[PDB]
Amino acid sequence: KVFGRCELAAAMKRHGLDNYRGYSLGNWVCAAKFESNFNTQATNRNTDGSTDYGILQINSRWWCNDGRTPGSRNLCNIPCSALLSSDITASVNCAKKIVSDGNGMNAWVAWRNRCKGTDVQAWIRGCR
Ligand SMILES: C[C@@H](O)CN1CCN(CC(=O)O)CCN(CC(=O)O)CCN(CC(=O)O)CC1
Ligand SMILES: C[C@@H](O)CN1CCN(CC(=O)O)CCN(CC(=O)O)CCN(CC(=O)O)CC1
Ligand SMILES: [Gd]
Repeated sequence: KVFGRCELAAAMKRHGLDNYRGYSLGNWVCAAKFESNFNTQATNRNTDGSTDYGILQINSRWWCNDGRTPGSRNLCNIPCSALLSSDITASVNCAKKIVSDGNGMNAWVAWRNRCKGTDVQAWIRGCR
């Protein structure tokens, strides 16, 4: 599924991302835009053999099982394919674990480089 900006903002709000560990909703919408282009089906392979999955590009190295990242962890206890779902529940629940791990949203390279220190409110401006 390719989300609209306000559609995704509303879904992320409903699942409790707005102000989660102090990150306003616009941070999450900005991260999703540059990580996946709001596309739940986005996959990107990393040089180490791990893959990033879904709207927030969650890494199979630590967070999910794709059966092809040897000696990887599955800390969200999900098949990586569940992160490609039109329903962002799994992605959101797993993202809550990552952002909680001490590094906050710096885990998302696109957030660090393209969202951090910007007017992130702009990403939810106009949405009901
Ligand atoms: C509502 C319109 O803005 C939709 N838009 C109309 C054309 N726009 C005009 C403009 O953006 O001022 C120029 C192209 N636009 C640049 C950009 O948005 O960054 C990219 C495509 N957009 C992406 C988006 O807007 O979500 C969809 C089409
Ligand atoms: C052409 C316009 O799109 C100009 N735009 C500024 C005004 N936009 C308007 C809008 O997106 O409706 C609001 C904020 N915008 C939300 C979004 O893009 O999803 C994020 C910043 N954008 C990133 C981009 O557009 O790729 C920078 C350029
Ligand atoms: Gd924009």
